Amino acid sequence: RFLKVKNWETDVVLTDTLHLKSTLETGCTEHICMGSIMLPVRTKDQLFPLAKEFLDQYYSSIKRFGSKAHMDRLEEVNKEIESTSTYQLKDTELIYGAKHAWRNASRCVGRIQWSKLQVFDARDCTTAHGMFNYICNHVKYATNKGNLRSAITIFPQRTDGKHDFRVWNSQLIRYAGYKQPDGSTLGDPANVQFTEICIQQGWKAPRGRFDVLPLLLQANGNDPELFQIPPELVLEVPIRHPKFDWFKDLGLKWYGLPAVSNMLLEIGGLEFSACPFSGWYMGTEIGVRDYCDNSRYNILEEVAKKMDLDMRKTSSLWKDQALVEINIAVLYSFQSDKVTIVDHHSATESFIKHMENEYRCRGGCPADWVWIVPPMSGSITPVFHQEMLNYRLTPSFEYQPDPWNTHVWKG
Amino acid sequence: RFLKVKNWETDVVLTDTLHLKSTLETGCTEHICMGSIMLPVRTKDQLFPLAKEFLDQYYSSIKRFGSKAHMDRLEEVNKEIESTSTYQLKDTELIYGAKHAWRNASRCVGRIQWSKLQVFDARDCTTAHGMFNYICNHVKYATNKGNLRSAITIFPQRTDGKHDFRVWNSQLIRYAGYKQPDGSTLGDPANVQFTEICIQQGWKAPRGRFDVLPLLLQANGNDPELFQIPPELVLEVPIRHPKFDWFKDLGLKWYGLPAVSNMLLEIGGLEFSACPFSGWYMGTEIGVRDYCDNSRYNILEEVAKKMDLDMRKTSSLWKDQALVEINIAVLYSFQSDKVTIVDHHSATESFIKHMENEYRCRGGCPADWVWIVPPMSGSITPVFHQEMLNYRLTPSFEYQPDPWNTHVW
Ligand code: HEM
Ligand code: HEM
Ligand SMILES: Cc1cc(N)nc2cc(-c3ccc(CN)cc3)ccc12
Ligand SMILES: Cc1cc(N)nc2cc(-c3ccc(CN)cc3)ccc12
Ligand SMILES: C[C@H](O)[C@H](O)[C@H]1CNc2nc(N)[nH]c(=O)c2N1
Ligand SMILES: C[C@H](O)[C@H](O)[C@H]1CNc2nc(N)[nH]c(=O)c2N1
Ligand SMILES: [Zn+2]
Repeated sequence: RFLKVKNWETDVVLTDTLHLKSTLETGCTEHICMGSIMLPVRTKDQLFPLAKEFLDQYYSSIKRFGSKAHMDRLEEVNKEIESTSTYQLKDTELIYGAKHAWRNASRCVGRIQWSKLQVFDARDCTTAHGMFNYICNHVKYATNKGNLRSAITIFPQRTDGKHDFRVWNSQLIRYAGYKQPDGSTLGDPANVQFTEICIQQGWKAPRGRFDVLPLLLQANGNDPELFQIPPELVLEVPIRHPKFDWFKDLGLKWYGLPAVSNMLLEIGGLEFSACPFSGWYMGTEIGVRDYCDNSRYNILEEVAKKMDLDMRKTSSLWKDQALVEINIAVLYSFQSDKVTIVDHHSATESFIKHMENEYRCRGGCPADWVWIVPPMSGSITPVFHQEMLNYRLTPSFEYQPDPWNTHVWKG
Repeated sequence: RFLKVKNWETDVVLTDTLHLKSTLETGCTEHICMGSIMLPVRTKDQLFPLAKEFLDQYYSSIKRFGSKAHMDRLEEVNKEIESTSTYQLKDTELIYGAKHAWRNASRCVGRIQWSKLQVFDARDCTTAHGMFNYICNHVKYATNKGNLRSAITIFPQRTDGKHDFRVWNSQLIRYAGYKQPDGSTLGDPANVQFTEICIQQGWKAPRGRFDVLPLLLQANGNDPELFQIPPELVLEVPIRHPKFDWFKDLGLKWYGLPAVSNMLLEIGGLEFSACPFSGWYMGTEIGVRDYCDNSRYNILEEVAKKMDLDMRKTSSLWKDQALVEINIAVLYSFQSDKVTIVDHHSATESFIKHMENEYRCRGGCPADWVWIVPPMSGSITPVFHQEMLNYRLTPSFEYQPDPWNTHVW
């Protein structure tokens, strides 16, 4: 079976055959679409078919399918599974797996860059202190004095689910959030629950609006431990506006390195529960969502006030006007400080080129429209008019439950 | 299988049971989601269960499920179908069916108004001249001197596919589009082929930027006919900006009445191929899409120029800045001229409330996130953070082929 997608701005029609290689499920059925739903101990029984499928893909990509090297590897992995109940990936396989997990990430608009991923092998790690060291080196490498470089650090795979490696932070660098007695929130409302866990684990909180959170790191199923990232490793950018001199007086800043640390990397049935990865920001992530979401810093009001906008009726679009200015400031600040950032126009344009390239050389590109279209100015970016097919390929990044909900405490 | 939807800005959770009523299909499977795809002659057999399903929901809605009246009507339609190979809706059923087709339109953000629909029964129409008359009356009623009122006009149902009633226009009111020898396009580019069909069918084009297109009306399957809508029925709004005086110099205006005329209304298995319906605009439909789409009026660059913005790099967000000002102007203009319009903030907020209402009194609300979220400022509107379930309920509005691709001329 063949499937078609149309760009309605350009009438370009592309043909998807890659969706045939899809195994996992979407959540949708013939009678319902769950396209906008945010989120819709493995045995040797089901593991070798997963391993075989991966190795078949791996050896196809290196043009050695059916070779002796391929057949021996399959033999080797098989024996290791019946004997040890799991198996170990070779370095080459790990690197391939991590890159393709990104390549397959249907919600990621930045995938033109997928083949340029620095992979750090941390599978020899054994303790939280070792985790801290590996993560510090990731941050230094990735940050590169403002010239950001994509990277991922991969900690040991799950075994019996009782000895998981986890990074308890949702991102390596994030600001604290504090609920005040009067109901107000200081800092980042998104991080209030995590901030509280940290504080309980012994963190002494500065209680400011932009405090970098400590790392809470769990090795081999043990209780997590607290570590402070050296401040010299945490690159930050003061937010100012190119025409509005009062904007700096809002006292806003943000960190340069987006590094998500709570997802799970699946490769050939193996599960890597600690695998922090990082790239660079698209401006709207900070300027639209981080700053202007009602449930975050929510600075629309103060910015609209200082612009002296008609905030009485919404049909004055004061909200819309402030939003643009805030996003102008974020991009201006990052560029002025020579910290890698990309605007949503550039990024979406790149994605369309990526996607077309992928349809031609790969037979498709799974893509989640709901997530790919930017949170402002949707239809003046070229992905808005682009039809997309969403399906799940492996290797993949998956969601996993927050560890504090599942962890068995040692004491 | 009793599904939940969460709002991530408020933690409000709603439970959907209405989806289990759904009949038709979405285009998705467990292995693929087609949620962003734009577009994914009935026998005696298929007709009677369809009629039964409809009459069942109708008599439940008036709390007379399992009544003599119910069973009698059921038997009456049953006999008429066996006999005539089709059937006719009672007036009350027709009004119910039309209101619920709107109610079920998962892509429509304006559905909080769904039960205040004025239904004009035009099933006695026989000619294009008659169609023109019914359509002029619709337009005048809907427009109401700027105080817009929702309305639908329903022409005779399909019979054998050879006697279809069709409005060939996509909307009752739309501006012409002409391609220049120079290369570009004057007027509305989306309407370039239709503007040509009209001329190709006999229209005399003034070749302006805002020429109201003629109606092309097809009755009983005959060749369609051109009719000019009386200009005093076409309410238009001159577009000016509340702070930029040079804005008027652009020479922009739009029409007040959005009236879509190329869809198909399905009730109880019956197919109404001509059923123009109208409401009032959400501001972004004109200012974001109509004015700023690249394959439309595409005036973004011209506007930014006049604002002296830095158009050298995309990261100046000059497009975004212009986009907002244009949309401020559209709203300002309509509001100034007392022509009904709604901004995307109030409309999306209205929709969340409608959702709340539907989950409470009905058990759910089919909704297509990809279309409900406005084309600008998405995440600062409350629908962005609202999970939605999309499924197809009947009665419904459906797409149908363009007539010129079908009509045996
Ligand atoms: C290099 C520049 C990159 C840019 C500009 C970028 C941009 C984005 C954006 C804007 C999102 C939506 C997230 C949100 O709105 O909160 C996203 C999602 C995502 N990104 Fe990328 N990204 C980049 C690199 C990477 C890398 C290096 C990886 C992994 C190695 C990655 C993996 C993902 C995944 C898995 C998602 C989906 C998250 C989910 O399913 O919820 N990205 N990206
Ligand atoms: C009264 C004010 C109304 C408002 C503000 C409104 C708003 C909207 C908007 C913004 C769209 C998206 C269309 C686009 O982006 O091109 C839409 C779609 C739609 N509207 Fe409404 N609408 C209104 C009334 C109505 C009425 C009266 C009907 C029918 C009786 C209707 C039926 C539909 C349908 C069927 C679609 C989508 C068709 C599809 O592709 O499935 N609307 N509406
Ligand atoms: C590597 C990378 C770069 C970037 N600019 N944004 C990301 C954003 C995410 C991301 C962030 C948040 C969420 C859920 N709110 C889902 C995915 C993950 C990775 C990213
Ligand atoms: C009645 C009404 C009012 C309004 N403001 N917009 C509409 C927009 C539509 C519409 C327009 C186009 C399409 C297909 N692109 C689907 C639906 C239909 C009816 C509308
Ligand atoms: C390809 C994509 O589905 C297409 O551009 C859709 C997306 N969302 C939309 N949403 C609305 N409201 N109206 C539209 O015309 C579209 N177009
Ligand atoms: C409910 C809805 O799916 C949710 O708000 C999504 C919508 N699209 C998104 N798109 C991106 N890029 N990031 C997000 O966090 C979200 N949130
Ligand atoms: Zn779907």
